[PDB]
Order: sequence, then C-alpha cells, then structure tokens
Amino acid sequence: QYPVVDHEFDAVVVGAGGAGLRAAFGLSEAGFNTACVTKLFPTRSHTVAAQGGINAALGNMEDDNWRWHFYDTVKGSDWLGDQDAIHYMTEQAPAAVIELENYGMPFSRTEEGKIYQRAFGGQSLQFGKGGQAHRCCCVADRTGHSLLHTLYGRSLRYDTSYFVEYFALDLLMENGECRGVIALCIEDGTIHRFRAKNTVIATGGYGRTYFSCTSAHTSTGDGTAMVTRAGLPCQDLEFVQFHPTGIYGAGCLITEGCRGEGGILINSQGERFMERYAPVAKDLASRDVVSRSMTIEIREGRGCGPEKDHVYLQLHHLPPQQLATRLPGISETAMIFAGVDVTKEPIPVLPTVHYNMGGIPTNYKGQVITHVNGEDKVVPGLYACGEAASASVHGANRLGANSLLDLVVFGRACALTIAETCKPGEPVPSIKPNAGEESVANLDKLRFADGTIRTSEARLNMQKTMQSHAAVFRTGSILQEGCEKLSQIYRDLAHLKTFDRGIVWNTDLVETLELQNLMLCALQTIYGAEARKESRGAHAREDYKLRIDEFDYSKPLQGQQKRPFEEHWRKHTLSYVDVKSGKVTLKYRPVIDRTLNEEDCSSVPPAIRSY
Amino acid sequence: TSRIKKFSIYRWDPDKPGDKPRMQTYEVDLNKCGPMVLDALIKIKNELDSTLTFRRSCREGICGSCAMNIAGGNTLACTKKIDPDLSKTTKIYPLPHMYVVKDLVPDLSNFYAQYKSIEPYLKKKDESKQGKEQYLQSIEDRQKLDGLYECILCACCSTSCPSYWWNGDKYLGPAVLMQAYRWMIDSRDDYTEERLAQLQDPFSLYRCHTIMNCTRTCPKGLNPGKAIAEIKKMMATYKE
Amino acid sequence: ATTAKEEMARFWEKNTKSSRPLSPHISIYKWSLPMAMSITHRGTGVALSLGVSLFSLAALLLPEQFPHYVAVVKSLSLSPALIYSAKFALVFPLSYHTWNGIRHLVWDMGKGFKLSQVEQSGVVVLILTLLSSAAIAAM
Amino acid sequence: SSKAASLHWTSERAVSALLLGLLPAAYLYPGPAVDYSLAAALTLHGHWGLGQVITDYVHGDTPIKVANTGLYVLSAITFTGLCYFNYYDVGICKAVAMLWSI
Ligand SMILES: *Cc1cc2c(cc1C)nc1c(=O)[nH]c(=O)nc-1n2C[C@H](O)[C@H](O)[C@H](O)COP(=O)(O)OP(=O)(O)OC[C@H]1O[C@@H](n2cnc3c(N)ncnc32)[C@H](O)[C@@H]1O
Ligand SMILES: CCCCCCCCCCCO[C@@H]1O[C@H](CO)[C@@H](O[C@H]2O[C@H](CO)[C@@H](O)[C@H](O)[C@H]2O)[C@H](O)[C@H]1O
Ligand SMILES: COc1[nH]c(=O)c(C(=O)[C@@H](C)C[C@H](C)[C@@H](Cl)CCl)c(O)c1OC
Ligand SMILES: O=C([O-])CC(=O)C(=O)O
Ligand code: SF4
Ligand code: F3S
Ligand code: FES
Ligand SMILES: [K+]
Repeated sequence: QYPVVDHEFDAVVVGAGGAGLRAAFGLSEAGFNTACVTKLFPTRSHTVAAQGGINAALGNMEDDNWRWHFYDTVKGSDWLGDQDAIHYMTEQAPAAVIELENYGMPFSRTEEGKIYQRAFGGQSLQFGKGGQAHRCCCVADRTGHSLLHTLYGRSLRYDTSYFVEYFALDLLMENGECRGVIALCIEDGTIHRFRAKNTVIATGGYGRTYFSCTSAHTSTGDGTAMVTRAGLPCQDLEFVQFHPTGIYGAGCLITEGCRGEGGILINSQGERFMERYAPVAKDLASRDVVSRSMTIEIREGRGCGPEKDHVYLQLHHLPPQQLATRLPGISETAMIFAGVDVTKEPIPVLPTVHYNMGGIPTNYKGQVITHVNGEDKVVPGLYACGEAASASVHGANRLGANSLLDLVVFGRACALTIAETCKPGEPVPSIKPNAGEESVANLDKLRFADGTIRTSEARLNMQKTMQSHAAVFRTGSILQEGCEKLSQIYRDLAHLKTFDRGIVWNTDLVETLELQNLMLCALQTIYGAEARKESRGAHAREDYKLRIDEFDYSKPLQGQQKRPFEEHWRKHTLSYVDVKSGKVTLKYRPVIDRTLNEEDCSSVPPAIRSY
Repeated sequence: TSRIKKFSIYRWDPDKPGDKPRMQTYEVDLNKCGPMVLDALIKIKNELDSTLTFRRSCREGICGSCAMNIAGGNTLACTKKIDPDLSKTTKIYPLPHMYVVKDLVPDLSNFYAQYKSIEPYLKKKDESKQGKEQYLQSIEDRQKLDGLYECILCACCSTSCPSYWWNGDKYLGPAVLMQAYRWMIDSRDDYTEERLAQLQDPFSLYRCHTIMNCTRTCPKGLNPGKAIAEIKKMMATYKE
Repeated sequence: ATTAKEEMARFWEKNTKSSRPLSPHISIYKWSLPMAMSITHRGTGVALSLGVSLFSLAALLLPEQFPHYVAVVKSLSLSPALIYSAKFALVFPLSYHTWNGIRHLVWDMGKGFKLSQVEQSGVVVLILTLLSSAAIAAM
Repeated sequence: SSKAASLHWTSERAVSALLLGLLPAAYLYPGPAVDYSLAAALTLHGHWGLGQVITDYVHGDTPIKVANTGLYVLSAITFTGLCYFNYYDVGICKAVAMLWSI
C-alpha cells in the first residue's frame, strides 16, 4: 500500500548528533559512499543543548595526564565500565578536542591563547590524590551548541548523502548480520529501504521515558528499540543518570560548570550540605552522590521553596564578569524559565533524568556485540556510538563532560574500524524482496488506530510510572509494582487511538511510533532494576544498599574466596524483550577489567568509592 | 476555576485533496498549562487536536525547531510567554512567506542551502597540519565572535526581512550573512578575502536596506543587522 | 551528495510545481516604527525623484517660462493658509528623506545599530522633519 | 573588474553625501555652479535609487530589462531638462527662491 524506494550505500548512519555526524563524514573521509538518516535537522539534535564541555588532558590549565582522566572515569563508573574502552577514550581525548578546535570550534581561550578548561565533578590529579582537575574544555556554557554546529559545517565538505526528516523503523537483519535500515520519509510519506554492508546507530537516549527529564522531546530511544525488536540485547538499561541541577518546573539543565566555577548548593537553612556528604569533593562529587545527597535533604524536611520540593544553586557570590563570561547561557535560561537573576538570587534545582548509562552493547571499536555462552560475538555489519551505545565507558555513573568526548571519540572509532575492516564499493548484501514489511504493517496499524487510549494518555502513564517507581532511591516492592504497571500499559498499547489519518508529517503517528520505542526501553530499565540486587553508581537500592563484587574489596584480598559469577553483581545486565507479549528476559556478561596495554595504563582494581 | 485562553492557529493538510488554508480556534485553561506558547501547542496536540503539526525538540530555545509567527512576530514558541490577557486571541501562523509543508511546518530547504553555500567552516591555506596542535587565538580575538556564534539557525530573522520575502532566491538573508561574517573575522580563518568576493553581486548581500526587522525578532538577542553593515564596510575597503 | 546550487534548484522546482501554499506575510506581520519609517524613506524617495522629472519635463514642454507661472500664482492672491499648505506639503517629503538619509549614512558607517538606538534615531528624525518643515514653510 | 557591486554601493553613499552638501551650498551660494551640480547629483542619485526599487520589486528577465531601459530614458530626459532649465531659464536655485516668494 506504500511505495518503496530502495537505496544502496557502503554504510548508513542513523543519527545526526555529535556521534552520528562524526561517524557520517568520517566514513566519507575514508572514501565510503555514506548516507546519514536523521529524523531531525542535524543542528536540532539534543547535542546542541550541551553546556558543560568536553574532557581532555590538554594540560592548558596545569600539568595533566590522560591516565589520570582514565582513573577518574573508571572510579566514576563504579567499576561497571569496560576499562579497555575507557583507556581508548581518555587517551584519544587530547586528539579529539584538538581536532574539533582545528575544525573551527570557538573554544573559550586562556591568556596563553589555548583552550580554556574548567573544573567538573569527580575529576582529580595524580590518580585521585593530587587535587581538583581542570580538563573540561568548553565554549563558555554553549559547548554542545558549538560542537554540533562545527561538526555539521565540517560535514558539508564531504559527499555524505543526507536524509533529513527520515524516521528509522527497524534494522534489516539476515542470518545475524545487519543489511541496513528501513525508514519513513516524513516530508512525502514514502517508505525507504537503505541497504548497506555496515550500519551505525547513534540515535541518542530515552530520557523521555520519565515525567521530568532534561532531555529533548525527540530523545525517545529509537535505535535502542530497533535493536530490541531485532532480537539483540541491550545493556545496563537500569542505570539512569539523574543530573543534580535540573531547573525546577521545566526540567531544563543548569550546567555542572556552575559548580565548577564556584557555585555551591544550599538547603533551607543556607548550609552548604555537600560539605557534610562529601567533605573532599563537596559540590564537585560524582553526580550519583550529589543527586542522592540532594534527595535526602529534601525528603528529610530541608527542602526549599513553597512546597519544599527542591534546593537552591547559589551563584550570586561570584563576580558578575565571571558569570557573563563563563555562564552566559544559564544566566538567560534561569531568567526565562525561573525569573531568577543569578547575580542576586539562587536558582531552584532538583535531580532530573539526564543521561542513560546503558544502551546497545559494543566493544571499544564501536562494533555491536551479542553474548552467547560466555563469548562476546560481534554482530556483523552493525555499529553503535554515542548515548545510544554501551561501550561501556561510563559503567554505572558517567562523569560530566565525558559524553561529548564519547561522541567524537567513538563516532570516529566506528569510521576507523570500518575503514580497516572493509573496502568501499564492495557488493552490497542482497535483501529478500519483502524485507521490512512487518515495520510497514506496524506503521499502517498505528496510522488507523481507533481504540480507547490515545497516544498522549499512554505516554503519560508510562512517564508517571517510571518517575515514581524507578527514581533515585529504589526498593524491591516499589520496583515490582512498577513492572506490573508497565507491563499492563504495554499490553494496553493494543487499545491505542490515533486521529491523524495522514502520512505526510503525521506527528500523531510518529509520536506513537516513538511511544512503542519508549515502552521497550522503559520495560528493560525497570525490569533490570528489579533484578539487580545491589547498589552501584546511580542504581541505589534501599533494600540492598551494598555494592556486591566478586570479592569484598574493602578488606585484604589475601585469604578470600572468590564469589561465583552468579553470586555477585559486578557484571553487565543484558536485556531482551519479546515485543509481542512484552516479556523481559535478563542475562549477564562480565565487566572487561583489562586495558589496551598494562605497561602503558595499569588496570584499576575495584575499591571503596568515596568523594 | 479556569482561565480560558483562545488560540487561532493556521491549518493546512497536504493529505486532504481540496483542503484550503484555514484558522482553527482552540480554548486552553491556563491554570492547566505551562507559561510558554509551545506548552499550549503541546497541550492542544495532546488533548484537543492531535492532528496539529509543528516542529519542536529542545523546548528551551537552543535548538531552533519551533520558530513561528506568534502575534505578528517571529519567535520561538518555547520561549514566547503566553499573553495572559484573556480578551485577546493569540494568532499563530507559520514563518512568513515560506512554502508550508503542513500546518505550522515550513520548508527550510532553501534556507539551509544558502547556509551551505557560504562554506561555514574553518578554512586554512595550510591544512596539512590539521589534527596536530590547537590553533592559537587570543582572548581578545575570541571576543570578536561573541554575538555571532550563538545563532541557532531558527530562521526567525531571515523570514522577517522584506528583502528576503521579495528576493529569497538570491538574497542570502540576515541569518546566513551574519554567519558568513562569523567566519570572515575568525582570526583562525585564512579565506577572509575569498568570502567577500562571493558577495560581489547585486543580490547576495546588497539587498539589505537596513530595515532592521531581523534584529528586533531574534530570540537570541543577536544583531544580524549590525553584522551585515560590518560586511558592507569590509566589502568597500579590502584589496585583492 | 548534492551541492547548495542543486539544493536551491531542487527547492524551487519542487515547490513551484507543488500544491503547497505560501504562508501569509503582509496581512499578518506586526508593524513597528522603524519598519514604517524605512518604507516612508522609499516612498518619499520615489515621490521626490518623479517630482524632479516632472519639473524637468515641464521645462522642455511648457510654452511659457518659470517667471510667468510665478506671476500667475501671485495674481490669484491665494490665502496664507493655502500657501502654507502647499509649502509644507512640498517640503515635508524632502525634509523627511533628508534627515532619514543622514540616518542611513550613519548606519552605513556601522554606528547606531543597537535596537534601542534605532528607535531613538527614528524619533529624532521625525521631530527634525516637523521642525524643519514648519520653519521653511514659514519663510 | 570583479568589485563592481561594492564600488556601486560606495559610489551611492558618495553621491548621497554630495547631494546633502549641495543643499547648504544652494542656500548660501546660489548660481550656475550649484545649478548644474544639483542637476547632476539629483539625476545620478535618483537613477541609482529607482534602480534599487526595480531590483527589489521587478522580477523576470524581460520585465527587468523593460523597467531598467525606461529608467535610463527617464534619467537622460530628466538630466537634459534640468540642464535646459539652468541655461535657458532662471535656474534651479533662482526658481526655488521665486517659488517661495509667493
Ligand atoms: C540533555 C543534555 C545532555 C548533555 C548536556 C546537556 C543536556 C541538556 N551537556 C553535556 C555536556 O556538557 N557534556 C557532555 O559530555 N554531555 C552532555 N550531555 C549528554 C550528551 O550531550 C548526550 O548524551 C549526547 O549529546 C547524545 O549525542 P548523540 O549524537 O548520541 O545523540 P543526540 O545528539 O541526542 O542526537 C540523536 C540523533 O539521532 C537521530 N534519530 C533519533 N531517532 C531517529 C530515528 N528513529 N530515525 C532517524 N534518526 C533518528 C536524531 O535526528 C538525532 O540527530
Ligand atoms: C510621515 C512618516 C511617518 C512614519 C511613521 C508613521 C507611523 C508608524 C506607526 C507604527 C508604529 O507601530 C508600533 O511601533 C512601536 C515602536 O516601534 C512598537 O512598539 C514596540 O516597541 C516597544 C518599545 O520598546 C515595545 O512595547 C515593544 O518592543 C513593541 O511593542 C509597536 O509594536 C508597533 O505597533
Ligand atoms: C527600504 O526597503 C524596504 N523597506 C521597507 O520598509 C519595505 C516594507 O516593509 C514594505 C514596503 C513591504 C510590505 C508593506 C510588507 Cl513587508 C509589510 Cl507587512 C520593503 O519591502 C523594502 O524593500 C525591500
Ligand atoms: O551531562 C554532562 O556531561 C554535563 C552536563 O550536562 C552539565 O553541564 O551539567
Ligand atoms: S540571527 Fe537570531 S533569529 Fe536569525 S537564525 Fe540566528 S538566532 Fe535565529
Ligand atoms: S531586516 Fe532585512 S533589510 Fe537588512 S537590516 Fe535586517 S536583513
Ligand atoms: S523547541 Fe528548541 S527552540 Fe523551541
Ligand atoms: K549510553
């Protein structure tokens, strides 16, 4: 019933954020005829809203070492991060940031003419014993805006065939190998099949699974669902980062750079309470510690404002020249969305869903992996990078200014791994003539949905269920109730009711297709949380408040019996969904503890985590 | 226990054979709605009319998707406060003098193409050193970019210029022109003269008559009118 | 892999043959004082230019010279209120276009582009237009 | 020359300034020196000004040339009639004085 247009490229990228763009023209830079499919215009991607900056051991502000950034990221991940990927990311960090500046990125400058760097949460020198680090390269507080527009402008110099306002539906799988993607052209309502030897997924996160998030309306986890519908696993989806300072009301982000320049958090009695929760790092601890600290201050009765449901971020103690130079963007945002003059009054903030640590499991080369019988096997022809991917360089808690680094580092890695593995112009894999017809059938069904629950109502009950059942502090009984209610909502997706019977810019149908994707991500997030019976990073269980590793790393390892793999939790969660019934099946794979070179970068054993 | 605010929204459907452009009226209780117009558009789409189509994403004024004509002026719906005067009906149109794909969604393909035509990226004459060491730039030379790089490409300024209405095919408009100026004065760019020679024609730059509607409507507080005048000053002084 | 020239040609070729409407502009956009003062500068320019050319054509085509028509008007003994109406109505567009022309020359030097200065300079042009049109029309 | 567009823009501001400077010259030093300079400046400034209105408003290769050709004829006759008025009649400055004496 729908006209089908078939395309054939050497590689197809799904996404136009930082990671998608960097991989898109990186492939054309390698002589590959590459297509870039994105449902938004590239500069509208959520990357444009990034503020804090991007980490790199440039050494512009003090003597730095990329191995110190490695240690910070490994400790930050609470030892759920694959150290081989963290090694690769932190060592390439100076080269990636220099590459962005050479592209024309207007970084803030120092008196020496080099890139300006600020302090950020959980960054230290001398392997955690040398004091606060300053390795967050930033364009004032509009870093992601300038990063995305610089990358987009750079991509205009290559033969990358762009497909803007195309909504990717599913992957074209055959014999465990990805043959490309099927998508819907929003402009003219036609279905498109993109055949390619290699496919990269860089579609962002799924922060919109909750009621309050700093994410954009378009961060719906569409590439995470395409993988799940393809029968492939997702990894660590229960680890959701709550940014400490999300503005009260609209949930907009107030950058962590505010605390890096001198901003502090105060409660209802004006106490800098982070001096009590983390005497060393204070307001610059890890985000999972700060978010849990702010939550306890509100829940115990020291909240700010009329309803006592938030706290204050104080910046008015800083000189006004520094605010206008370092934090101009949040100064205007705090006025528009909160009527606050940052030079006179603090900002009302509270922890808000921000970033998804979990996603599509990859190796350090960007290749999507599946796990069968304890052996990581690469999915041929499938790649992933950005927030949609689970390297996992972030483990159980991402350090601030590491995602923008992840974007450009592993976006380029996908292009590098393809350039060495394959040749441009090789015979494109032939798909069967009816490939993808089940995606079209699902689209036409939702286009004429006429049940009793409209798309806006089903999306709301999901967001409220996730918000009150998989929040900061979690418990077993509350997680089970959320699972039982989220499975019921998923079953009630058969009662969907849509009104727009069109096909050209049918955002009613598109937001329903995004709801199918959001539900698949939300199911694995709360089911992976109910099973994980420990506390690691952002996943804090009030009934299992301990971190359970293979050893008790708080005591001498000499004379300790190693816990079996099924008796500890230092391991990734692998989630599966039968999309018909909504059943969630969980598996587990070991955390990669080795690095790329022990002589160059020593592996950090698990230890007690404090700030 | 309510505050009924009226919105009259431009409607057009390319899927209906024979549908003529029309205005539809929606009633919104401001007590159950956010402060911004995009909150009313989302509330209407979620509860009143799910066929209403519009671009949105960041809902914080940084991505530039929700550019439209609200109460006679181009602005971002996500940062445009709702007029609480319940006597006046807020009239919502697409961006002016633009081909309408559907409802409030204009075709920005020409706007995007004009931005690509000026080559908006760093160009050095010795690019054999790209990916080695960070280019040096003083704080003072970096300050010259303040007010220019914050452009979000919302097309609120270009779609408000009358010269862009009459000659949008060959006049680049204040958005692209200011970005062309953003790269002319970048101390790290070596193609400054080449970027001025591209504007040696009666249409690309010199259709601006300093009407200054572009600066009035920019939701970022930028001044594409002043940047165009700085381009004109450079055009008349540079040597080959 | 299309260049900007091809994207522009594709834009016009696609839309000019489509059934998409052109969004309203003239009938819906809100006016402002600088906007109304910019077109008035164009209107007074077109009026002055065609009034000079009408005067130029009259020199080549009228059978009498200028001192004759000056004597014809004086003999009619027009009232001062009617003489003042023609003097003011003739010097007003020249006065406006002159003051707003200096304002355009100030813009061309890159000065006075802050939006609050654009409103200031426009209001200054208006009062100088009325002052210079009332003084000259009294002579 | 490849800088024709920027030199035309500069020549316009030069004539606008000169035309502005002839208004005090006509009041202080009326005579054939200012008469023919006004006839020259008024014609050139008006010819370029009406050319910008045509460029902004007239579209189509034939209607553009039709409008621009009629403008050259208008300006040529306008300059010839003003110079005729300055040589065979009282002149521009004297005419405004006689007109205002009414
Ligand atoms: C929300 C946020 C995140 C953030 C930040 C500030 C905010 C408000 N500040 C950061 C910072 O200062 N430093 C840092 O390291 N990280 C910061 N973050 C997190 C980070 O920015 C994000 O994780 C990152 O930007 C994600 O980038 P990525 O390139 O992976 O994805 P994206 O930029 O969100 O764009 C996704 C693209 O995918 C396309 N897409 C999505 N679905 C589809 C379908 N179905 N079909 C086709 N294309 C699709 C979109 O078009 C989009 O371009
Ligand atoms: C003879 C020649 C005469 C030329 C002028 C003729 C009269 C023009 C009248 C048009 C005035 O139109 C009116 O202008 C004013 C000032 O720009 C606008 O006001 C604007 O600026 C003010 C002051 O900052 C703010 O309230 C706000 O930004 C906006 O309303 C108003 O929205 C518009 O409705
Ligand atoms: C000085 O040049 C100009 N100055 C103007 O004010 C101008 C105009 O603004 C009007 C004439 C155009 C028309 C009335 C629409 Cl845009 C109002 Cl809703 C216009 O079209 C123009 O030429 C391009
Ligand atoms: O998420 C990050 O990496 C940092 C961030 O949004 C901030 O600036 O607070
Ligand atoms: S100059 Fe202002 S209005 Fe124009 S595109 Fe940029 S941000 Fe938008
Ligand atoms: S409104 Fe248009 S005419 Fe020039 S000063 Fe701005 S681009
Ligand atoms: S939605 Fe991003 S600017 Fe309004
Ligand atoms: K992730």
